[PDB]
Amino acid sequence: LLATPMINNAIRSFLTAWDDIRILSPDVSSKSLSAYLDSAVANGPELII
Amino acid sequence: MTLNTGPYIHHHAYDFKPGITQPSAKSRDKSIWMSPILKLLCTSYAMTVAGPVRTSIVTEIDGSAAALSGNLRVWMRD
Repeated sequence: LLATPMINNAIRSFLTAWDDIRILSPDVSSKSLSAYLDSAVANGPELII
Repeated sequence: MTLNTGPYIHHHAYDFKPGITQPSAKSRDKSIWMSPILKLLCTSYAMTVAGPVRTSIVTEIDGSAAALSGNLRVWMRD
């Protein structure tokens, strides 16, 4: 972490600003990926009567 | 004032001894006016302790030296 402070300070601005990519990064809804899939099931027609 | 502190400040009493000091405390381009201040903070500590006078090195500055050289120029506008 050696840089003139003005330069080192500049890195923090860039580094954190891309930390808000990680607050909404890969979605933890891997179980609810099926709940994304479950939203399309109920508009299935009843073929079998 | 009755002492030969002339050669002591500019030979010994380093502002940057490149192995003991930290690279964080490297007054880069601003060293022409920065070094005098840092050499007199060293010899102020070197004459205050009650032994023989010794080589006084700036080990490190809390915050970098260009983050303190800018801090003095805020004060130097008063």
